[PDB]
Amino acid sequence: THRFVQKVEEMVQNHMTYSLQDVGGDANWQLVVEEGEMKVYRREVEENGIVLDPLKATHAVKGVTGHEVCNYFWNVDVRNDWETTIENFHVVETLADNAIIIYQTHKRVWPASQRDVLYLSVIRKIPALTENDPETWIVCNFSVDHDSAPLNNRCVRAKINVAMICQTLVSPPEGNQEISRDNILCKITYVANVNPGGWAPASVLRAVAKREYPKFLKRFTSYVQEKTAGKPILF
Ligand SMILES: CCCCCCCCCCCCC/C=C/[C@@H](O)[C@H](CO)NC(=O)CCCCCCCCCCCCCCC
Repeated sequence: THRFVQKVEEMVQNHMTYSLQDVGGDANWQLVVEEGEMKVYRREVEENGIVLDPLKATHAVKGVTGHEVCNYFWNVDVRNDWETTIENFHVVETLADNAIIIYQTHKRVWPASQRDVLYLSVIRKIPALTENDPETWIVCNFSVDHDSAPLNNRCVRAKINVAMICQTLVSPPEGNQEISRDNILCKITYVANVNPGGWAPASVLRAVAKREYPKFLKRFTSYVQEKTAGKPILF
């Protein structure tokens, strides 16, 4: 019932419609890196000189659930334990138990101006048709406007639409036995569409993205694996 409910539903449903489509067999999409179960793809797109390069990654992370992965991705209290591209951030507003607006500044990359971002971050469970099947969990981070964080002259305001979409697969054990983490897999689709908000040199931006996206996916998924080990499974 907060004011962004309609916008949230739009962004989430657009991800469920378009962000899970195949890119492995798409000629416009290029494999950047493959390491283990992680695959990172990019489509090279510049629009009026501005590098927009859609990014899509997939991963399959043993021993964690989608609910767990999304909780850790969304929870600002653990953000600094895994995120390495930020200088500073704060929660601007709490909209609901599952939705917040965050302001953050990113590490500066020479020669371009420092970027900042202002986004709504929402975590949502998408039920299957019935409880016979696993729900999908999604975290969506998308730029919004807010009076407490106006455009400023110190940073260029980037515009983002990012999603982490998690499906959980279980190999059920025999008879009356308990489910172990060894028999759960979380399939992650991560999509980032970032508009740098103003001019930036293409070669510079592209090398940083190519480095930072897989670094993040490896570091973040390992972090969740580490922190959930020995804890009861949260489905
Ligand atoms: C040490 C170099 C770092 C430079 C970082 C400058 C990027 C500024 C543009 C805004 C990027 C928004 C990233 C999305 C963040 C949130 O959803 C979330 C929680 O923070 N983290 C990720 O999704 C994890 C996202 C991982 C970020 C990958 C890096 C993106 C590179 C894109 C190229 C822009 C370069 C900036 C212009 C010079």
